[PDB]
Amino acid sequence: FVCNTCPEKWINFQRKCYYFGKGTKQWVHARYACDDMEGQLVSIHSPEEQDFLTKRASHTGSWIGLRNLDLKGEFIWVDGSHVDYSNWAPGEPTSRSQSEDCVMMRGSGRWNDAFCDRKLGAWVCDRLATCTPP
Amino acid sequence: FVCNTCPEKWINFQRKCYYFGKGTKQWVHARYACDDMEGQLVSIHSPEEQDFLTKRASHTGSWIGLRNLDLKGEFIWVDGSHVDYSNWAPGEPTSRSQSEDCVMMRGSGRWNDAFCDRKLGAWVCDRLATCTPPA
Repeated sequence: FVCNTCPEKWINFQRKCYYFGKGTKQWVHARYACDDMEGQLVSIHSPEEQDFLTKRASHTGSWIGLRNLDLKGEFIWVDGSHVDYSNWAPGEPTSRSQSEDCVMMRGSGRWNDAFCDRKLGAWVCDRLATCTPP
Repeated sequence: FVCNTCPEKWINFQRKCYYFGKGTKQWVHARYACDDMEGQLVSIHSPEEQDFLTKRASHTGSWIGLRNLDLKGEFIWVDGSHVDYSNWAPGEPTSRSQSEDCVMMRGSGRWNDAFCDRKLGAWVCDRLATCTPPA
């Protein structure tokens, strides 16, 4: 199984597909937009994945699938994975809320916290690529 | 027999006639509107037919004659024909309904699923052109 097939308008990197969405959304609005396309807000687990994203990232900032929820007590991606790789901007993460912060990706690819009601013009989804039968 | 004759207010393409309706309608409202003009909600079976329609597609969306009834499983055109040609928008069909989904045509000509009770401002009917007897 080679797994590099992505739907129309999505872009492959490794075994995932990515969608670079545009339009003004608060974090959960973006979450729902990804859900509706059978994806999820992007999870980022390596510098090579980040570099792929940075090259294609909106200049005015994008939601990604990371949040710091007080119930978890740490940053967790939408898929439940924990932060291993990080690409925080200088001085980040800086909490906005003490209970519920969302994370955005700047045009530079660097991350910062935001209130989840922040309106951003872009958002990135991911999903698994489909596989070619052997 | 050459078949390119259409009734008043309809437009010929190939061996069919088309009516571009305007006015706010849910899918079955549009279905009935077409029936009442002795046509049916449009079926689309080639890139050339699609191109004809795209050039005339309402910018705010139009009902077409494709529907997924859980009881056939699949999308079927109103005339009973199956999908051979498709022009789904990216990511479509994405089922709206748990049971019965209707299809609309965007201004781009690409199709998307919708709840059948969505109100759209346009709809397209077709019928067969009548034929000139051999001379």
